[PDB]
This record gives sequence, structure tokens and C-alpha cells, in this order.
Amino acid sequence: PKTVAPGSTPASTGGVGLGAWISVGDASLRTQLANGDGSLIGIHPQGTLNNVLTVRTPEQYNAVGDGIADDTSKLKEMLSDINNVPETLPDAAAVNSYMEQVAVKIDLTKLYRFTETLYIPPGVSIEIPTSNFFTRECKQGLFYDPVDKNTAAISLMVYRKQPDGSYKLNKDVDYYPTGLDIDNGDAITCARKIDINNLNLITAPGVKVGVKWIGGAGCTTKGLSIGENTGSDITTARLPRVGLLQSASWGSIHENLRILYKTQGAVFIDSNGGAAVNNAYISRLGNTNGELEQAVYKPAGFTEVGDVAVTQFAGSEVKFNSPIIEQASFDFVHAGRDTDSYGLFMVDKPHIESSGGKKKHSFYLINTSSNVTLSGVGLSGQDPDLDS
Amino acid sequence: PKTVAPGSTPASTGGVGLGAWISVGDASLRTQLANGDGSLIGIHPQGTLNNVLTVRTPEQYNAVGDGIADDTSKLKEMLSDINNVPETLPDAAAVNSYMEQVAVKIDLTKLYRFTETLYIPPGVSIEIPTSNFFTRECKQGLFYDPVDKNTAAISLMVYRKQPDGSYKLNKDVDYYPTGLDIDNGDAITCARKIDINNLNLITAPGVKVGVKWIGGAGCTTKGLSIGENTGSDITTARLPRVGLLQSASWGSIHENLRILYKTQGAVFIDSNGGAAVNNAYISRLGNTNGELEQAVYKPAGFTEVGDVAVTQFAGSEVKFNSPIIEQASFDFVHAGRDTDSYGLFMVDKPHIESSGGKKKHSFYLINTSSNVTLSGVGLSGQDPDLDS
Repeated sequence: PKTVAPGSTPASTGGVGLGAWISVGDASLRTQLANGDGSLIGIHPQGTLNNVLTVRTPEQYNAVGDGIADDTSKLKEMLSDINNVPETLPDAAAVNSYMEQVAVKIDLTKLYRFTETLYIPPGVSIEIPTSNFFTRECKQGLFYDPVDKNTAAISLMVYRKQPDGSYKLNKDVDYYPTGLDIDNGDAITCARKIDINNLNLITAPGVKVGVKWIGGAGCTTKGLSIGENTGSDITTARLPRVGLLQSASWGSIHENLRILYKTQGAVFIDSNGGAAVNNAYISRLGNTNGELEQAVYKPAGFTEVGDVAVTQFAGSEVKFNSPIIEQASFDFVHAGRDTDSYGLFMVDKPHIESSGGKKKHSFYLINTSSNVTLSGVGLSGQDPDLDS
Repeated sequence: PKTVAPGSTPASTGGVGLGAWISVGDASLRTQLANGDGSLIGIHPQGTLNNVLTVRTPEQYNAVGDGIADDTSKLKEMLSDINNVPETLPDAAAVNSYMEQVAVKIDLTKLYRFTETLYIPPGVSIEIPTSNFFTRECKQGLFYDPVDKNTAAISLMVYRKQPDGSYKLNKDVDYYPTGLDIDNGDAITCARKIDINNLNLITAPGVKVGVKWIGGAGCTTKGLSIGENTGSDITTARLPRVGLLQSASWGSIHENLRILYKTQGAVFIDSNGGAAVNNAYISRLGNTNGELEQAVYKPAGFTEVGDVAVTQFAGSEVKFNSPIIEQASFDFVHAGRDTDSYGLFMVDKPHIESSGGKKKHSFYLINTSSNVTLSGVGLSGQDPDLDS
């Protein structure tokens, strides 16, 4: 005989399974199926449902997905269930351990409004069926809508050494690690085994940075699409002032990156050795008042006013293959490293265009060398004296 | 007490759920499972089955998938359930709205015979596990087998203005939009957010065009494989006369495109700014009687007879990276724009080969400039006077 004390549960008096408690009847079956993992469902050629379910979705966490409800806590929980990295770690060993976890794929099929910077932990693959392209109304992806706009929508994880030798997660929007920081231990990257395939990211107007791709060595992207082609008034368009900011990401590849921006499209700083940006399509949403934008992250030597599609400095030497750059005051601003002019400016066959032939310069090169191959597409501005 | 009138249903008497009707018993459970969406099946770490099923398949619509039965209506129903765009629309706002719908991924794992031109609507991602490569018998993908062979197997959507001011979906095999048409309002593309991975397309012998990539700006492809290596005799091989016809597709990227053709491999016309074709493998199925093939879509300046692997004109300037071209009379025929010779012919390291060294010309350049990088692979024809 089996004695069951008052206040017992099947889980606390032997568990459910052979030799212990066995579910019997329809009510039990319903609950067993409702709270299971799919192991009760057989599949072909063999095995069970749980054997083949490997992707995660925000819907598993009850995200509304209408771009209205604040789905922040659900997105964080989904991410946490994959790799939950504490914001303060004791030492280098602890932070590095988080890059050694199981990687999981996430599928985003609706629109998720969020209001705090999302930090992607290592071991995360994100996918959406197709990438946005000058899309008028984003229907799938992420919509950053914070109170504090002096922030980034998405950011990779980089830990900064504290006075006591401990490491805290970086949460400063303007911060980016340098090759020096990584070398001398002041910064430790916690960004690896991260893959993006078609992520659409829109932001409330005025958000400072779309994506902070910091410390993402070896991390890859395909079809990353930033910003919404909301309408003619860029002042109210759902796109960030700065699309992407990247540093310490050697060996990182961005394939067919799409960026709609207001102030700066993409910025690459410091160590990005061997990184490539192929077939990028980076455009300001029209060039109305573009000449009045003030670059946010730029080398000291660049003091001109005007929006910049691609900015690179401090020794960064990303390879730009066949980029398409539209409606920019400055297509490219590139400065070599201050010390020795290191950092080759490399652009192969840029497709440069601007409505009404409005432009200041295509290649604003500072203290540097370059190899550029033109493809018969381009122009110089309307000012007969200063544009070239 | 609850009174239920004769002829009632749970729906007509309060509905199902808390405080209303609750299903009970095995018979109810079986029907609930059969007619539900998987919401009764819990999955890990939390949530239910319906939360992670996002991919569509023709089997959901009971397609036979044997390459024999006509699966046309079922393929069309699947595409329609994703984005049902009317063949006739009121105005530009109307046609443009259909590019703002949720995108859905489709997985094709069997072989589907169809008999009418399939029109892919915006917001569709097509996937097949692997791509064909000179395969003799196509086991997965689409098989176009129409009564009227003077048609296309697959086409993107482009709307043409009518005299009354309304727009109708183009169904003309020869039509292709130009920059003018787009600027005039005479044509409005309805092809955005389209992604193809490993699609295998085979067609009945005599079919004019394999794929009409018209207006596919920003649309992408990887492993798109056209034509079957049926047998030695090309007159009965299951491949189209013209593999791919493309226009108004600026920023589109075709990665590892594979085309087995009879008359022309790929044709690029008009605006294709910034578009790229990487690692394409284009080949006629043997050069037998190739010199007799008459190009269908070509510039006025090209009057020679012979099959052409790649044809480009009217200002199109697609970047061809490492293409592999085989068994063609003419590897590339390229014409600069009529008015000003615009449109650079760019080919980097083409791998050109042909059986028995049969060939007329590799680069047939008309009113144009070009930048070509040879990789030590090539040849010139057997005619000691005319071949170069």
C-alpha cells in the first residue's frame, strides 16, 4: 500500500512516471499534454515532438506582438532562458564562461515594442522570414520606444573592469571598447556566437543608436535592417539618429545590411581587423536638411557639419564591398590611426546617389591611405567651390 | 440553472471558456486536438505548440508532391493565405499597401508540378533543404508544365497602369518594367520582402522564361537553381529557353545562382543599380547547335546568332563576381545605355569553358566601358578569323 499524507502533491510523493504516479483519465491527459514538452506526441520517422522543437519565440512568453503593448520583460525572459548573464561578475574567468554556453535560435514573426536597451547574450541566433527594405510600416521585428532616447535599442555585451577588480556590464550608450582596453583587461567582451538573419529594428524618432555591435568578434549578420521609411518628414520617422556603432569586432561579417538613418548610418571604430560589410544599402531618409546634421561619433579631425553614411576611425579598416549609399552629405568619413596613419580605407565599387545632386563629399579622408575602385556611379555637389 | 434551446450549439449559447461552456471527455479532446492549432500541447521551456509553428508547406493544403499531379491550385492557395493581392487595383496607394504585410516562410520538401505562371506576392521566403547542381532528376522544387509554352514559370508582381487610371497585374511574358515606367507611374512594382533559398525550378521543354525577377528591388536569392540536366539531348531537356529575366531590381543579390539553359541564361535590363550576382554557375546543356540559338531579349546592337549565357543592356550594371560560364556561344553580351554609354560591364575572375573549344566571343561589348579581371581561365573559338 501507498500512504499519502494530507497536503501532498504527486510531484512531492514520488513524481509522475513508471514505478510512481501514473496519469489516468481525460482530465489528467489534458493537463499532462498542456504542461508537457511534447514527449507524449510521436513523430516520423521516429522519436517524439520534443526531439525536433528547437526554436524559441516571444509568443512562448505571451508577447502581444502588436508593436503597442510593452513586450520588454517577455523579450528579456526569452533571452534569459537562453543565456542569463549577470550584470556584475567577479573576474575574467566568470565573464568568459558565458561565451561557452549552448546556442539557441529565436524566430521573430510579429512586432515587439520594447522600452529598455536589449542586451544580446552570447549563443543567440535571431531570424525573421524576410528583411525590410525601405518598408513603410514595420510588421515584424523590434520597435524600441524608450522614455530616455539617449540610449541604444540593441547592444552586445562588453564588461568593464571596476576599481575592485570586478566586472560590470557596460550600459553607457557612448561607450565602445578599444583594442587597448581588451589587451590590458580594462574591458572583456562577452559577445560571441551571435548570428542575425533578417532582424528588422525600428526605433522611436530621436533614439540615439540603433545597434551597438561592440566586441562582436566573429559575430555575423545577414539582412539586418534598421529604421522605418515612415514618411517624408524624417523628424518623425521611426529610425535612429545613428544606425550602427561598431568596435572590437574583428572577423565580423555584415551581409546585405540595410540602414535608414537620420544623422549617421554606420560607424566603425578601433579594432575591426578582417571585418567585412558586403552589399550594404545605407541611406538617409531623404536629403532634406541633411547638410545640417551633426555627426555624433566621429574622429577629432572631422569638424564639418552634415550627415555621414559611413564613418570609420581609430585604426578600423573594415572592407566595404559594393555598398549602395544614398542621400548622404558625406558618403564616407575615414581617418587613419592618429599615431601612424594605420587603417586602409577600402571601398570596392560604391553605388553612390543623391536626389537633386545634393552632396558635400564622397570620400572625406583624414591622415590615411585608401584603395577605391569606382563603378561609373557618382557625383559631386552643387557648390561650385567646396564640393568634391 | 442554464436553459439550452432546441437547435443550439455551444457557440450560440454563451461560447466556450471560463464562466461558459467547458469541453469534457475523450471525444471532445479528440475533436479539439484535430480542429485546433496546437494550443493544447505545451512545449519547453514554456508556452504551447502553436507559439512555435511558423513555416508553411504545400502538404498543409494536400498537394500531392509527385511531379505528376497538377498542384497549381494548392500552391496558389498557400501563397494566397500569406498575401492575397488582387489582380486589379484602384490606385498606387492600393498596390503599395500589399508590400506592408507580414512575411511568411515556405518550405518545399517534395516536387510540385504546376501549369500556370506562379506570381510570388511580397512577404514570402521560399526554402528547400539543398540546391540542385546539374541534377538529372529533380526530386524537390517546382516543375512548370503549361499548355502555353510562350510563358514564364515564375514571376514577381508588377502593376501596369490602365487607360482608366487603375492598375492590373502584368501577365505578359515579355513585359519588364523600366526606370521610366516606374517614374511615369505607368508601372508600380509590388515585389518587396521576397527571399529565396535553394529553390529548384525545372520546366517543360520549350518554356520561354524560367524566372521573371521584375521589380525585385532589395529581393535576394541564394542557391536558386533553374533547369534540369535531363539528358544529352537539349531539345527535350526540362529547362527553359531563357532562364532568368531581370529588370528594376536595384540592390537585389543573387548568391550562387545556378542556371541550365537552351537559348539565354540570364538577362539584365535597365535599372539594376547596385545589384550583384555572385558565384553564378550558368551553362547551356552542351554546345550542340548552340550557334543557332537566337537571343530573345537583347539590345538592338546585338544581331549575331548564338546562345548567350549573360545578356545585359539599357543601363543595367550588375556586378558579376566569380561567375562560372560553360558551353556558350557568347559568354557575355553587354550594351551601354544608348544615350550616354552608361552602365559599366563588371566581371571579376570569370571561369569560362566550352567543350571542343566551341565559342564565338567571351565579351561582346557594345557602346560601353568595362573592367574585367581574368583568372587565367578562358579560350577563343575554333574560327581562326572571326572568333576572339
